[PDB]
Amino acid sequence: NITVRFVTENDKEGWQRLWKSYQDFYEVSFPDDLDDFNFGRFLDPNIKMWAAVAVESSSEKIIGMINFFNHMTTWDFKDKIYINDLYVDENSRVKGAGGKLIQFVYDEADKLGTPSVYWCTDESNHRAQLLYVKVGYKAPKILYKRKGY
Amino acid sequence: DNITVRFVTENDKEGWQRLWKSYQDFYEVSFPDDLDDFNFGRFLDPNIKMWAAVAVESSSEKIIGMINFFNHMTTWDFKDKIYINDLYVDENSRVKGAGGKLIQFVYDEADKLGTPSVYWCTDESNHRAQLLYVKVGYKAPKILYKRKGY
Amino acid sequence: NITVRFVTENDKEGWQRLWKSYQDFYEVSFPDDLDDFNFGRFLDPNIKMWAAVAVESSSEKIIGMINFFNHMTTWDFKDKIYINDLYVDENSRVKGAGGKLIQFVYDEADKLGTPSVYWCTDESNHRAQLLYVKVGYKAPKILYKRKGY
Amino acid sequence: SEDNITVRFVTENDKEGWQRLWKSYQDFYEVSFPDDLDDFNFGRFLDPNIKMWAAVAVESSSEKIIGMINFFNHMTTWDFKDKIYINDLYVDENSRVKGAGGKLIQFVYDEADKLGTPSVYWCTDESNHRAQLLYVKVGYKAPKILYKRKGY
Ligand SMILES: CC(=O)SCCNC(=O)CCNC(=O)[C@H](O)C(C)(C)COP(=O)(O)OP(=O)(O)OC[C@H]1O[C@@H](n2cnc3c(N)ncnc32)[C@H](O)[C@@H]1OP(=O)(O)O
Ligand SMILES: CC(=O)SCCNC(=O)CCNC(=O)[C@H](O)C(C)(C)COP(=O)(O)OP(=O)(O)OC[C@H]1O[C@@H](n2cnc3c(N)ncnc32)[C@H](O)[C@@H]1OP(=O)(O)O
Ligand SMILES: CC(=O)SCCNC(=O)CCNC(=O)[C@H](O)C(C)(C)COP(=O)(O)OP(=O)(O)OC[C@H]1O[C@@H](n2cnc3c(N)ncnc32)[C@H](O)[C@@H]1OP(=O)(O)O
Ligand SMILES: CC(=O)SCCNC(=O)CCNC(=O)[C@H](O)C(C)(C)COP(=O)(O)OP(=O)(O)OC[C@H]1O[C@@H](n2cnc3c(N)ncnc32)[C@H](O)[C@@H]1OP(=O)(O)O
Repeated sequence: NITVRFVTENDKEGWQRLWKSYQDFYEVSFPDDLDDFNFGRFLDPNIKMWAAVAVESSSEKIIGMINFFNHMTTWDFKDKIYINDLYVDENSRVKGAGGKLIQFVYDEADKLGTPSVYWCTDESNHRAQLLYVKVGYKAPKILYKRKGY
Repeated sequence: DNITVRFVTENDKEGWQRLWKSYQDFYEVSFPDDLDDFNFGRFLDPNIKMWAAVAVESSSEKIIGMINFFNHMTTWDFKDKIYINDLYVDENSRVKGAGGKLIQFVYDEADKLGTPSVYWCTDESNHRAQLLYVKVGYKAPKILYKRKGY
Repeated sequence: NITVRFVTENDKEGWQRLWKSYQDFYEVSFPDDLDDFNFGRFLDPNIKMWAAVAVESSSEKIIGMINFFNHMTTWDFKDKIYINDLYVDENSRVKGAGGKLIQFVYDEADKLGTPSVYWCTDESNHRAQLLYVKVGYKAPKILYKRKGY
Repeated sequence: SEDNITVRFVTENDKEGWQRLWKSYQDFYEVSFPDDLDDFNFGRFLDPNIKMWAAVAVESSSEKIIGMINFFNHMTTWDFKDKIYINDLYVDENSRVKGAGGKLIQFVYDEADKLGTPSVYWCTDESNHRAQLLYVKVGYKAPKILYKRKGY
């Protein structure tokens, strides 16, 4: 089966492999040092930014990642948890990994006293949304960005 | 123009809280009064990256607008970004440029803070607000998902 | 102040005017033959395609236009009415002409036994939706078109 | 291995099967139409003087019906030619992801080409990702919002 747990120093390699695949998916290309910057934050206990990794109990191969972080809110005393990134190996999909990755964050946020978790996806991403409508719900909102950003 | 924007002061509480209450009525929600103090506390604390500004009528120092924003991380960049959480202008003070000035103020401060990436989100039914947002920004092709029950 | 009514032969020039302004708004260009084709169909009683016009009761200034037609549906025995076009004079806006034009269709559709009226609009058209949200409700649906069309 | 499904217009003999799918389609949409409407729709499909049609997806092996697509012709003030609207589309649960859905939409495209009315369109529920997974391949999401009269 599959299990999810926070990344360790040893998981850096498999995480970067998924991080690259993830960038390909989005058709983007981040600076190579941003990888090192992010992992540094996941490991720094004083920075509320984490990363969990899905691993197969048999092969023990890292098959999925989920990067998330904590931030404030004017609408409540408790902070919110935002899942920034989610990615499961194209060959390890539909096995329940994405769901177990999101569920892990739910459980972790509950322990942090910040259960209110949210995230966003591109509207045309129906593959991901098949999973999203099962673990959450589409907010009737529109996102606006500053021109050029 | 007779409308200027500026960060809140301890003396701007009464005005900000009134708009905060009216903002709540607009959203059909109701927050505990203790949250109003916590929010204002974070605004005033220079070491907490949560700010608030007010659109002030220059004729009379009457506060007619409110905008609450805060800084937060991102896995897509080394530097953080700004999220405009709340925006509200008095009914009698609408369509005078206050809304756009409040958003520009955040834009300017974002620039000074070295975190120019500013964003926000409105209800898909709020066309009055979007009439402005479409001029000062652009609609991102994204869908927002929330954890069930939240 | 403002009254709505089905177009007549004498409303041709006043209708073609708003037609062209409506075309400018959408940034498109239809041939002049379509102006005559559509208007022909409006006047022809056999064709279930209509057009109403908002007029200033003071004078006889055509300030508004609304084109609509009847079409089938598999979801009911009763046909539906689709409001294809709607344009109010740029100087006569926020007077209630739009609301009146849509209300007129509702009443005419009811007398036809086809009360189900609907229309679509650009997602970015917040000016029109400020009105639509008052006389209608946004369906939680997404429209798709054939590639190229 | 290869499925091999054939798509064709309904005949009086297809009634029983089409209706079975029509009912499942309603269960999916969580609606309930009177049995009379099923008869009316089929009546219109079979009537050549009424521009409403229905095609059905059949297995090449056994002439078992596994898919359905209901569509019709209507006017438009934006062109001389009319256009086509795919009102319904359903494929049996156990016959999905085998190319049936796409073939049905493609059949409508061809018939639209033959009729002189190539402009085909449809709409789906915003939350219907299973379907849009296919629609994005055969069509494109228009930047439009659908509005209906209150109570309807
Ligand atoms: C980052 C942002 O948040 S948005 C971008 C997210 N990332 C991506 O899109 C990257 C590319 N995609 C992926 O990595 C993956 O497809 C993900 C992460 C979107 C999903 O990961 P997966 O490991 O496949 O998730 P999971 O295993 O839970 O998916 C299976 C679920 O989808 C359902 N599903 C899949 N296909 C279908 C279909 N055709 N019809 C109905 N349900 C379907 C499954 O039935 C299942 O639901 P269930 O677990 O109750 O049975
Ligand atoms: C993230 C957020 O919190 S979402 C919710 C924001 N808050 C609300 O919606 C609360 C209720 N509404 C409000 O408080 C206000 O309507 C706001 C803040 C949304 C806008 O504030 P305002 O002070 O009225 O903004 P502003 O004066 O810039 O609005 C006018 C703008 O809308 C344009 N506009 C076009 N048509 C119209 C119309 N029919 N009515 C109003 N404005 C219109 C104006 O032309 C103008 O652009 P411009 O200044 O370049 O000419
Ligand atoms: C299907 C169609 O083809 S989609 C395209 C329709 N056409 C266009 O978009 C063309 C360009 N626009 C126009 O010609 C017009 O603006 C139209 C047709 C969209 C609307 O026509 P109008 O004559 O202005 O409509 P109407 O007079 O009813 O508009 C006033 C309504 O808008 C509301 N409204 C306008 N600005 C605001 C604002 N800032 N805040 C709240 N409500 C507002 C008014 O309150 C009012 O509602 P009410 O009549 O109950 O008081
Ligand atoms: C207007 C309309 O009526 S709206 C409602 C349409 N009807 C419904 O939703 C009823 C319930 N659903 C159904 O009957 C079916 O699931 C339908 C009609 C939506 C689709 O019918 P199908 O016969 O399965 O379609 P089709 O065979 O083309 O589906 C396969 C396609 O989906 C894609 N797909 C399926 N599951 C996935 C997944 N998990 N990830 C990525 N792509 C996927 C396939 O890649 C494929 O594309 P391809 O053929 O180029 O390889």
